[PDB]
Amino acid sequence: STNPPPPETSNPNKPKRQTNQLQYLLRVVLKTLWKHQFAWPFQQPVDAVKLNLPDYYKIIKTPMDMGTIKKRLENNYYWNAQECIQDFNTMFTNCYIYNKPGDDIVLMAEALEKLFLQKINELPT
Ligand SMILES: Cc1noc2c1-c1ccccc1C(c1ccc(Cl)cc1)=NC2
Repeated sequence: STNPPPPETSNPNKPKRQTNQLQYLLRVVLKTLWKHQFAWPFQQPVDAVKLNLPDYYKIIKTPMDMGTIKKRLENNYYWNAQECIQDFNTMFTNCYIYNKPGDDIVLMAEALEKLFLQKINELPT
């Protein structure tokens, strides 16, 4: 019937900072992944109504996507890099939970996750 409201992308009462690692997570890691040929399913919240996946938000109770991440980064929502990295890992984990090995979407995630890991292996100070 409906989608849940999307995750918040601003919250005045949350502590936040710009750090060099967070600037890098947007400029390099996110904006690079974003251009990947497999990025599209992850660029916005799962529209379970459009996709006719009525079970999605029965199974996935902490939704996350790169559009939300992008907006959090642009709005300086995070206190540190680790908070953002945690949202990427929630996004990947959700994909692996809802789907099964060998599914096209899981292969897409696996690729993006490898790339993500490659890019965050070394961060700014
Ligand atoms: C993210 C996400 N996690 O689970 C799903 C998605 C998804 C999200 C947006 C559009 C299609 C899908 C799809 C999807 C299914 C097959 C392919 Cl070739 C691409 C996308 N599956 C459900």
